[PDB]
Amino acid sequence: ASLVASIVEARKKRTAKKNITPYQRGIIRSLILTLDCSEAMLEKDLRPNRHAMIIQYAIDFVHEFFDQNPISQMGIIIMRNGLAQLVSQVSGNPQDHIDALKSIRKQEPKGNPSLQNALEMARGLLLPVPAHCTREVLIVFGSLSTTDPGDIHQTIDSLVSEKIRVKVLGLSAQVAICKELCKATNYGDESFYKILLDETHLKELFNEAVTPLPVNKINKGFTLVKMGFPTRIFEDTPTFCSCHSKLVYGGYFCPNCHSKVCSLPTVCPCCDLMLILSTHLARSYHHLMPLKTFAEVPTTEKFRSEDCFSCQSRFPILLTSSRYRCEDCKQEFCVDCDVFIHEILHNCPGCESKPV
Amino acid sequence: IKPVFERFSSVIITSGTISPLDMYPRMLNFKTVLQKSYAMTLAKKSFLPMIITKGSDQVAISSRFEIRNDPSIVRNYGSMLVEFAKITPDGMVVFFPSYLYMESIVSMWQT
Amino acid sequence: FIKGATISYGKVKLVIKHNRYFVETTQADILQMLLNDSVIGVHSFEIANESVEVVKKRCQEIDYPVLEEYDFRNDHRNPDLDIDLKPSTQIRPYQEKSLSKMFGNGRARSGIIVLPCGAGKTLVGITAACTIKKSVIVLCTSSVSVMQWRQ
Ligand SMILES: Nc1ncnc2c1ncn2[C@@H]1O[C@H](COP(=O)(O)OP(=O)(O)O)[C@@H](O)[C@H]1O
Ligand code: BEF
Ligand SMILES: [Zn+2]
Ligand SMILES: [Zn+2]
Ligand SMILES: [Zn+2]
Ligand SMILES: [Zn+2]
Repeated sequence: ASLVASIVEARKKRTAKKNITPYQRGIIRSLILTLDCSEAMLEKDLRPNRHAMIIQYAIDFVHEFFDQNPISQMGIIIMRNGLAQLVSQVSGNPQDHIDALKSIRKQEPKGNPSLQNALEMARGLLLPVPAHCTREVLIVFGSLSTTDPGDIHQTIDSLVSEKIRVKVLGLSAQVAICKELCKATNYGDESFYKILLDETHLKELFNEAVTPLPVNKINKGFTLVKMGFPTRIFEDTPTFCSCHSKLVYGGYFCPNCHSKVCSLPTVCPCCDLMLILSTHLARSYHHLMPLKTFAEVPTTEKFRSEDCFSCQSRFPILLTSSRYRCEDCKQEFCVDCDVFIHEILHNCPGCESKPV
Repeated sequence: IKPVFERFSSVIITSGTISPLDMYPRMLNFKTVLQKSYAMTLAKKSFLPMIITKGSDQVAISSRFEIRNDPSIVRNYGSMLVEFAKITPDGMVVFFPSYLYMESIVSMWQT
Repeated sequence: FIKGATISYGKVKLVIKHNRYFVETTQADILQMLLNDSVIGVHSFEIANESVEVVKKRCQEIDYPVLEEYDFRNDHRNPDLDIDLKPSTQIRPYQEKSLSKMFGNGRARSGIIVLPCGAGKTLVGITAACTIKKSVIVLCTSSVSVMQWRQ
C-alpha cells in the first residue's frame, strides 16, 4: 500500500496538470519587484531572518526571470523608513539587478512599510513603457499594517486605469488591502494573493511568477513591434562601445545604424531599436505551443513495449502501470521522461519521430 | 410579553446565541412546539474558540471588580492586548465587562 | 536481572505520628515476616526512631524495601502554612519536569534531586515547602549561605 500511496498522490498531482489549454500570454513583460524591509521583517520565523532569505530568493528569482524571459525588463523597489527607495532602474541587464540586490543584503532593515509609496513609485517607473508590454508588479509584503500619507484606494483605482497588474506574496496572514489590491487589479481574480506556509513553499511561489501571466480577453491589444537582428562581428582591435563608452574586444553591430553594442538583448542606444537574437525569441515559444500533458495508460489494456521509447528504460513490473502515452502520437513514456519533457524540453519526441 | 403570546397564534423566537433553549420558556411563560439548535456543517474549521485562564507568567487572570487595580492582572491583560494586536491582521475588538472597569484599566495601561 | 529487583518496591510503609514512628502495613501477611526477622526486635507497630537506619538497611537486604510516602492532603493534625510563589516567579521548564517525576502518581515521594551548580537547587527546596504547605525545616551547611538563602 505504501507504493500505491505514492502512485495515488502522483495521480492527484497530475489532476491539476490535466487541464492545460493554450491561453494567450504576454511574452513581453515589465516587472517592478518590490521588497518589504521594515521592523516586521526582523522576525526569526525564516532562518536566519526574513530579510536575508527574501534577498537570497530575490537573487534566484532575478536569475530565473531573465533566463526564461530574455526580452523582458525588471525594476527593483524597496520600502524603508516608511518611504519607497529605488535601487535599480528598469533595464534588460540581469547583472545590474543582481549587483544591486547584493549591496542591499548588507544593510539592516528598519522602519515601517508604505504600500502607497511603493505603488506610486512603481506607477511612475512603468509610465515610459510601450503599450505592447505587460506591466506587472511583484510585491513582497511581510507587515500586517500599512502607514501611508494618502488614500490607498485612489492609488488602486489609478493602477487599474493604467492596466497594471499586481502580485503580492505575504508572510504571516491575509491583509485586507492586499486582497483588494490583488482582486480589483486582476479583474476580480483572487488567485494572485498568495501566503507561504513554510520555508520550502516560498521557493515554488517565486518560481511560479516567472511564467508569463495570461492576458484577459477584453484587455486585448494587438500591434506590430519593430525589432532588429544584429550580426556578430569579430574585430582585431578593441573599439569603443556605444553603451558604456569603454574599450571592448568586439560587439554586435546594429543593422539599422551600424552602432555596436556590448551584450544582448538590449535596445540600441542610437536608434532606440530593440536588438535581439533568434534564440531569445525561440525560448518563449513553449509558452505559445505548450506540449499536451501525457495521460497514464490503465493496466487493463496491453502495453506496446517494455522499455521507454525515448530513454529505453525497462518499465518495472512491480499494480499501477508505469507508462504514460501521448495522445497526439500514441507513444508510451516512463515517468522520468514526462517530467523531463515537460520541464526541461518542450517537444514530444514521439510526435516528431512520426513521419507524414 | 403575556399579551403578545396570546394575541398572536404563531410566534418564532430566533437568535444566533440563544442558549440554553429550555430556560427561556421557564423565564417567559410560554410553550413551544419544538426547540432546537443547528450546528454548522462547515467543511473546514473557520473559527477558533479558545479560553485563557492565566498569563505568560502562569498567573491566574480574572476580571473580578474587587481586584480591578491589581498590578499583576493589569500587566497580564496588557500583555495579552499587545501580543494579539501584533498578529491580528486588520481589526481587533475588545469587550470589557463594564464601562467602569474598562475606564479604570485603560487609565492604568496609559500610565 | 530486571525481574528480581523491580518487584520489591511497594509493600511496606513507614509513618510518623506525634514524634512516634510506626511501621504501618496495609496487609496482615507482613506480620509473619517482619516480626520473625532476627534483626528486628493493616497492622501497625511502633519502632525506635534511632532504629530506622538499621531496619531500612535491613529492608534492602530482605526482599521488600520501604517507601516514604506522605499523604499531606489527608493530614490535618499537622498545622498548615499559607505560602505561594509571587507572580514575578517564572518556573523554568526543567524545574517543572523534576516536579512531575515526583508527583506523577499523586503522593509526595522522598528522594534526591540533582541539578547543575547554580541551576537553582534552592528554589527546588522552596517549591517543595510551598506546595506541601506544612511545617518545614531547612538545613544549610554554611553561614554565608544561610544569610543569602533567607534573602
Ligand atoms: N528561577 C530562577 N529565577 C531567577 N534566578 C534564579 C532562579 N533559580 C535560581 N536562580 C538563581 O540561581 C543562583 C544560584 O541559586 P542556588 O539555589 O544557590 O543554586 P545551587 O544551590 O544549585 O548552587 C542564584 O543567583 C539564584 O537567584
Ligand atoms: F550547587 Be550550589 F553552588 F549549591
Ligand atoms: Zn558597453
Ligand atoms: Zn541601432
Ligand atoms: Zn523514459
Ligand atoms: Zn507525442
